[PDB]
Amino acid sequence: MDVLSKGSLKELLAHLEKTPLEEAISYRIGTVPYQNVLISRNEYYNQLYPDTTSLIDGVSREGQRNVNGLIMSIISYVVSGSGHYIPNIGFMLLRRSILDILTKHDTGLVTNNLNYGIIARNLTVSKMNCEQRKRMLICFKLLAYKDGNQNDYEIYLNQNIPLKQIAPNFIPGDMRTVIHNQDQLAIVGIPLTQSTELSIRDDNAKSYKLGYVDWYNSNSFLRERSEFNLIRLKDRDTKYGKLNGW
Amino acid sequence: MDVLSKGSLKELLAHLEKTPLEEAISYRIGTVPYQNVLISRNEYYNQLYPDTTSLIDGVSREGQRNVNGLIMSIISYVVSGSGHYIPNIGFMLLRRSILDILTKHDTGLVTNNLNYGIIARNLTVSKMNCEQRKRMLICFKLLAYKDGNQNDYEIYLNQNIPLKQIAPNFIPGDMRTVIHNQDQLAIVGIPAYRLTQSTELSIRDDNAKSYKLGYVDWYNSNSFLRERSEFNLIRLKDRDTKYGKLNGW
Amino acid sequence: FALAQINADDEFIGAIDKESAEYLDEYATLARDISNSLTLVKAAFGPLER
Amino acid sequence: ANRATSAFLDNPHPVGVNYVDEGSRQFVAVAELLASKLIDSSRESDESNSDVPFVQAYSKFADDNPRHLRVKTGGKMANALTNVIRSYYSINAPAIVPQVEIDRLASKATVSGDMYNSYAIFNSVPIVEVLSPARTTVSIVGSDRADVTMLNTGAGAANITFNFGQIAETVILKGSVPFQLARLNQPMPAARFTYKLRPLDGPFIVVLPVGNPLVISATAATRIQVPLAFNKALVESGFQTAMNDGLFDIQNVNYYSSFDEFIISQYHAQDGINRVSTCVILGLALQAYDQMRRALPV
Amino acid sequence: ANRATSAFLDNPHPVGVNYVDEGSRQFVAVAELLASKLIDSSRESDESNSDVPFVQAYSKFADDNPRHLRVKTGGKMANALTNVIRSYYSINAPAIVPQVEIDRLASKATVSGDMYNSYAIFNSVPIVEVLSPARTTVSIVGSDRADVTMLNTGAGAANITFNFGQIAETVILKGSVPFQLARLNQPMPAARFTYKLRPLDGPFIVVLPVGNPLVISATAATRIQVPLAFNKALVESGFQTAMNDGLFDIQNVNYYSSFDEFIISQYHAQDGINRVSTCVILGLALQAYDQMRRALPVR
Amino acid sequence: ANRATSAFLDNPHPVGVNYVDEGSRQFVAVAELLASKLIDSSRESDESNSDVPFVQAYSKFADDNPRHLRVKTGGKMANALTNVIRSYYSINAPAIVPQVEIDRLASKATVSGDMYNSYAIFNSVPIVEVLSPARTTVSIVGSDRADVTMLNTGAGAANITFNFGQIAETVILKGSVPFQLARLNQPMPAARFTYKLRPLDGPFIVVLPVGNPLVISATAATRIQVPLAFNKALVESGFQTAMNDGLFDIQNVNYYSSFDEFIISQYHAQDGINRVSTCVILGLALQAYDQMRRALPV
Repeated sequence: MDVLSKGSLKELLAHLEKTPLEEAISYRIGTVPYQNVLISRNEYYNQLYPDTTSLIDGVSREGQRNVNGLIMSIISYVVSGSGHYIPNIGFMLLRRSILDILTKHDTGLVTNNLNYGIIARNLTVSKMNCEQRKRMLICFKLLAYKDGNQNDYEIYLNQNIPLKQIAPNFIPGDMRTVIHNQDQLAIVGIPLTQSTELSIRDDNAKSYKLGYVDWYNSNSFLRERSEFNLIRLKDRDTKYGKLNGW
Repeated sequence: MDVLSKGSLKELLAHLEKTPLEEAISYRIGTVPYQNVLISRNEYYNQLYPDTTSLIDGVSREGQRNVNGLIMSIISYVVSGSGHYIPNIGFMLLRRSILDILTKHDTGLVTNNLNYGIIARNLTVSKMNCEQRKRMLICFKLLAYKDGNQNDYEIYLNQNIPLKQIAPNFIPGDMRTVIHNQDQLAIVGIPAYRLTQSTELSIRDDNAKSYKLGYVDWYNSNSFLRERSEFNLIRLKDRDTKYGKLNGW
Repeated sequence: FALAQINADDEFIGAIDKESAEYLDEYATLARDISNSLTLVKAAFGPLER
Repeated sequence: ANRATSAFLDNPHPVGVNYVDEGSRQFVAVAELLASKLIDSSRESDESNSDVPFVQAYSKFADDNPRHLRVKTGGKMANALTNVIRSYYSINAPAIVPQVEIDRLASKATVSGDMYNSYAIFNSVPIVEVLSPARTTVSIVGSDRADVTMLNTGAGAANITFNFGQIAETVILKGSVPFQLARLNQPMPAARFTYKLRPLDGPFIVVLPVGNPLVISATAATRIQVPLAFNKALVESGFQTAMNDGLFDIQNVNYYSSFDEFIISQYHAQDGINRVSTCVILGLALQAYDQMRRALPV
Repeated sequence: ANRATSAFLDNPHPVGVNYVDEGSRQFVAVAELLASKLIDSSRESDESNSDVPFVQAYSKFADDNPRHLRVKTGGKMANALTNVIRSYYSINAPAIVPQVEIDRLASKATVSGDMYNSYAIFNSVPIVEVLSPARTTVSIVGSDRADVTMLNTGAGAANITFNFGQIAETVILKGSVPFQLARLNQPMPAARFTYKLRPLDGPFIVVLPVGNPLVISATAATRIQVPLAFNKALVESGFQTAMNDGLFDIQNVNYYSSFDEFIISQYHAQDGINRVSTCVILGLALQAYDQMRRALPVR
Repeated sequence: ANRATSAFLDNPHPVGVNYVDEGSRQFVAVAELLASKLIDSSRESDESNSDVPFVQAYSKFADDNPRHLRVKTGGKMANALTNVIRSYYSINAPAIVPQVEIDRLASKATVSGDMYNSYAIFNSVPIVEVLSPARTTVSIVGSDRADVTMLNTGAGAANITFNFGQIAETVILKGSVPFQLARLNQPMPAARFTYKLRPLDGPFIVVLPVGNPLVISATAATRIQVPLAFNKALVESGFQTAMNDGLFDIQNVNYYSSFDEFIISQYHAQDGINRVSTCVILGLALQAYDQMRRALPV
C-alpha cells in the first residue's frame, strides 16, 4: 500500500532502500499462477465470470526457489503491492533491502543470466497499465546496469516498441537523472464508489484504492506500537551464517 | 364501483331501484369465458402466469343472447362491477330498473324456467367470497319470489349447507325485513389495513384490487357526498328519511 | 380583490431557506426523544394493570 | 416396457382461491406475529413470577381477557385462522370468514403481507417417470430421499430413463455400486458413485448391468419464494397438528405426509405456478396455528 | 404454371378488437408520454448525482414511491400496458384489464388520443405472387429488399408476371443485368437497369432470356397514418423486446422479424383497413414499453 | 459431412484490457456529455448569430480558447479519447494515456460511469455451424440477415443441422418455400413458412427435399447491457469514422462491417462474457468520437 502511493522515481527508490526483502516476499501458499478459473461477480451477472489468474493480482502465488523467482516476487510487489511465496529464502537475503538485491553485488545473488523477455511474459506485461510497465522497466534497468547487461536492455526495448515509448529516462549510475525525472508512477492515491470490478486485477487494485484513505490515518499509531522496543530488521548485524541454495 | 360500495340490504336495494338495466350490460365485446390463458405478471414472475377467464372478473365478456345470459349479466354486475355483452335487447327493457327486472311481472321477461344450479355453476360460485355469495343469494331470492318459486329456493339452499348458513334473511315484499337486516355486503370500502398500489396474480384479485383503489380515489374526490358537511344541500326527495321505503314494498 | 403581494427574497440564501431547514431538523431530535422515553417507561413500568 | 412414478406426485387436488388478497395476507401475517408473542409470554411469566404478561398477550390475540372458568380458545382470531386454513387446502371447502372480520383482525398489528421477499429450500425429490424395458424391475420408495431399486434379469445390459421434471434445481444421485449415467444422445462416462445434475437438462439414461440389484438414492433441492417470517420447523409441526385436528378432512382431496410433499406435488401440476402462491400462504397460516394451539391446547 | 410469394405475407393472423376506443387510445398516449419522461429523468439523475428527478418521474408513472428491497417494475401502469399489448397482437389473447383502470390511467396526463395526425414510411416490399412458365425457376428472398432469382432452362424466352398488390405507393426494380419490363398489353422498351413502378398499374411482365440467371432487387415504400409522437426506431426496439420477453407467445399466431413486416402483412389482407388502425395503436404501445423497460431494467 | 460458418464469427481477436476501471469509465461518460454539448453549442451559435455559446463549449472541452489562426482539434481530451479507442480494440495497442490525465478529465463533469443500467438490441444472427451430408451444398451470406442456400442432389431427403449458439435470445427463420424443421428427437411438423426458435433449445434439423434449392432467411435479436446514454445510431457512425481514420490499423486483428457484428463476434468466443463489458465501453467512446469530430473536423 505504501509502495503503490509513490509517484516519483525519487520516492520509489527511497522506499526500496528502506524496505527489506521480507515485505516483498509472502508466507501464504496461494494457488497456481496461470489458470483459467470461474469467479463470482454477483453485482453484474448471475453466471460465474471467467478470468485467468496471474502474478499481477495482489494475491500470493507459488514461486520457485531461484533468482528468477525472487526477481518476479520483487517486481510483483512494486507493480501490485503483494509478493509471492518463495519457500525458505533465508535470513541473510530477507534482511537486505530491495534496492540492494537489485543494484548491489554484496547480496550473494547472481543475476547475469536473467532473460527480460521471459520475465515480462511470466509477469503478463500485456495486461499492465502505463504506470505498472514503467515500474517494471525501472527494475529491469537497475538489474541491467548492475550486471553490465545494458545492451540486452536495449535489445529488449527495441523488440517491444510500445515499451520503448514509455521507457524511463534515468541512468542508474547518475544522480542528476533521478533528481530531474518527471515520471508519474503512482497507482494508489487519494481521489470512487464502494463497488466491485469484473477483473481480478481491477477488483484487487480498487481495494487498495479504497483502503488508502483509511490507511493514511490509521497506520501511524498502530505501527509505532509494534516496533516500540524492536530492533530494525534491515541490514541487521549477525554472524553471517550461510546462504544456502543460491 | 358504486354498486360494490353498498354495505347494507337497504342501500343495495335502493341503488338497484335507481339504476337502469343498461348499466348491467356492457357494449364492449371483450373475450369469451372458461378459457385457459397465460397472462403477464412481471412484479412476481418472469414467465407467464396461467389463469382461467370467468364471468366473475370485472372485465366485459361476450354473453349468450337469452334470458339466462341476461340474468347472469345482472348478477355479475352486482357481484363484480361489470356486466356482459348482450346487445339489441330493446329500449323497453333497458329503461327499467334492475330491481324491476328482478321482482316485477310488468316488465315482460319470463324467468320461471331458470335453474339455480347451472346459474351458480356458470357464475362460478366455488371461486366467490362470502360477500359475493350473499349478493347472489339476494338475486336468487328476488327472482324466486317474482315467479312464486319460494319452495324451490328453500330446497336449493337445503341441498347446499354453506349457502344456507350465509343466506340473507328478508322477505322480498316486506320493508321491515330490509330495515332489520344487518348483513355486511360491501366488497369495496375504506380499509382498516394497509392498502398498497401493487398487483395481484389472479385476474379476479387484480380487478378487485383496482376497484378497491379506485374507490379510495373516489372517496377522497369531489364526487363523494359528505353528509356531516353538506346535508342541507341535498334535495328533499333524495334526503335520508326513516319513512322512506322502496316502491311497492 | 385586495390580494397582498408576498415576497420571500430575504428568506432565501441562494436556493436555500435556512429557517425551514433548521425547523425540519428539530423533528429528528424529537424522534429520538420519543423512542427513548417510551423505552424507559416500559422498562421502569412493566405490564400495567387497573 | 413399464413406467414408475413417485407416489406423492399423483393427482394433486385443486387448492382454494379465497383469502389470497392483500387484506387476507396481512391477516395471516398478524396472526403469526401475535401467536409468536403468545409463546414468548410464557417465558416472561416465569421471569416475572406473574401471569400479567400472558394476560396482555392473550387479550390482544382474542380481544377478551382470559377467564379461569373458561378454557382459553383464542376468540375470533382463533376461529378465523382455523376456518381460513380449511379453505386453503381444497376448493370444496367453504369460505365462511367474512371480509369485514378479516380487515378488523388485520388492523391489530402493522405488517406487510409480502410473500415474495425471501426463499426456502424444499427437499422433496420429484420423479415424474422412470421408463424401463422388459425383464427389468423398478421400484421407487421414499419422498425426501427416494431409493430406486433396479434389477436386470435379462441377458444383456438395459437402458433405463429418468425424468425429474422441469422444476427442481438440482438432483444428486448416489448409487450402491458405481454406475453409468448420461444425458440423451451423449456418451457414457466411467462408472462413478455420485452424479450431480440439473433436471432441466433432459431425460437421463442409466445403464443397468445384469447381476445384483442396483439401488440409486436421489436427493433434490428446490427454491420457492416465501415470506421472511417463514420457518420450516414450525410449518411442518403445524401441518401435522392440523391434519390430526381434522382441518383437512374433506371429500375428494389427497393426503400428504409432510408440507414438503404437498407444495412440491402442487408445483408439478398442470399449472403449478398458480398453486404455489396459495400453498405458501397456507404455510404461514399453519405456522401461526402451531404456535397458537401449543400455547392454548383444546 | 409455378407460383411464388413473399414468406411474410402468408396467413396474417387476426388482430385484437379490444381497447380501440377513445379512452383506451388516450391511455396508450399517456403511457408513451410518461415513459419518455421516465427515460429523461433517469438521465437527469445520472448527470446530477441525485435520485430526486427519477423518484418524481416514477411516482407519476407508478403512483407509488420507490422503496428499497422492493423491485421497481412500473406498478399498475406497467401491468396494464403489458397485458394490453398482448390483446392487440392476437384475437386469441385475453382481455383482462378492467375499464375503470384504463380511465384512471388515462387521466394522469392531458394528451390527445388521436392516432392520425401524421404519417410514416414503411419499407417492406410486398410481392403477392410471381407466376412463371413450366421451364423456369423463381425464388423470392427478403422483406426489406426482395431478391427474385429467375432461371430459364427452355429454348425460348419466357414471360414472368409480377404482382405487387395495391397498397404500396412506389416500387423500384433494379436488375443485375439490363432487362425488359412492361405492363400488360404494352410494348416492351429497351433493356434498362432500373424501373419505377406504381403497383396499381397492374401485373408487370418481364422477359427472361435463356442463359445466365437474372436477379431483381425490389424496394418499396408505403405510407401509413401514425400519431405525431410515432418514432420508428423506438417501435422496432419495442417489438424485439416484446418478442424476447415472451408476450407474443399466443396460440395460432404468426411471427415477424420487424414491426415493418407485421403492419404490411396485415395491410395485405381482407379488411386490411381496420387491422392497420389496431396495429398503429400497438406500435405506440410498443414505444411506451421500450422506454419504460430501458429506464427500469432487469438482468 | 461439410461445415458452414458465418464469416464474421471466425477468430475474434482479443480486446484490450486497459481503461476499463471506474475512473476510466467516468472519463468516457464525461467525454460523451461534453461532446454532445459541443454539437448543440455549434447549432446555437449559428442560430443566434454569435460565437459566445461555442467559445464556452470549446473552452470547457479543450481547456483553451479557440483561435482563428490555430486549428480546432479538441485539445488533450481529443488525444486521450483517440488513444483509448485504439487500446480498446486490440491487446497490442500501446495504451499510453497516463492515469493522472484520465482522472483530471473525469472531474470536469459529474457522471456515474455505470455501464449496466440499460440494454440495447443487437441484430446480428449467429450461425456457429451448419452440418450437411454428402451431395448437398450449403452457403451462408449476410450478417444482419443471413440467407442459407441449400441444394440437394442425392436420391432422398437430407437432414441438415443448424446450430445458433447459446447466446442469442430469439431466432426467426423464413424460407422461400414452406419447409420442415424440428428439434433433435422430435417429430417433424407440417411444412410451414416461418419458425420462431430459442437457440438454447438445441440443434435444429431441417428436412431438405430433392429438387429446387431452399433458401432460409434468418433474423436474430440479442440483449446486451449498455449505459443509458448509449445510442446505436451514433455508435455505428463513429465505428465507421474510426476505421476510416486508421484507429483500428493494428497487426493481427480482425475487421467487421459494423459495430453490431463486432460485439456479437466477441460474445461468441471462448469466454465471451469477458469481452462484452470492454466492447460496450468502446461503443460509448465511439459515440463521443463521432460527435466531437463532426463538430471539429480534422
